[PDB]
Amino acid sequence: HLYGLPSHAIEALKCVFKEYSQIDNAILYGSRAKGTYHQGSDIDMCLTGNLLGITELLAIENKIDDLLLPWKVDISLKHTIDNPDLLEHIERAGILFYTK
Amino acid sequence: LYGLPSHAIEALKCVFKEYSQIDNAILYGSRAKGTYHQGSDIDMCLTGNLLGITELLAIENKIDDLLLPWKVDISLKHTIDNPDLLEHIERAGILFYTK
Repeated sequence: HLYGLPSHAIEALKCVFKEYSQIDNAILYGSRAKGTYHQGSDIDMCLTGNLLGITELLAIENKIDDLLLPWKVDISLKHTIDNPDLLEHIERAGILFYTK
Repeated sequence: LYGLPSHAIEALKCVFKEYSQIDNAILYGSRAKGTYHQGSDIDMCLTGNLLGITELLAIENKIDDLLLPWKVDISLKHTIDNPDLLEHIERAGILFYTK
């Protein structure tokens, strides 16, 4: 179980990212990337793409929600992050989840 | 749907989306009827005229990478030589994926 998640859940999440060409990269961070996760741990993803806007963000969130995954998926936009502590962790401990 | 979780349905649809030769994906068998249970197999017939053995093998391998609990049987419509099977696919088949 990569990041503790089954392979089909990873491919489904990756599949929604493929639907949007604006996503250059998808970065996994938090407990799943650290290895300090549990079964109830959330899935923290950070998408990189300057063309990404609020209309896209809500569209990915809606499609991921329709997946009905047991774990919560918090999706973020890198160019939107205002927290320097959050950014430092993403750039230091981030894992390459998906490439365009 | 069909006693399947949503993320598994999309994951299977994901593989089908990756191949332009696939026109439709028809789900038959225990699923699409009431007989299926937990652990029943996934019977899928693909429609296309560009599809052949090399694609077929590749799609099955890509779904093997999914590591699904249920066994997935993939068939090509233009290769079904059992008329009773083909009649049932037209009779009770439910459209799983469309271009």
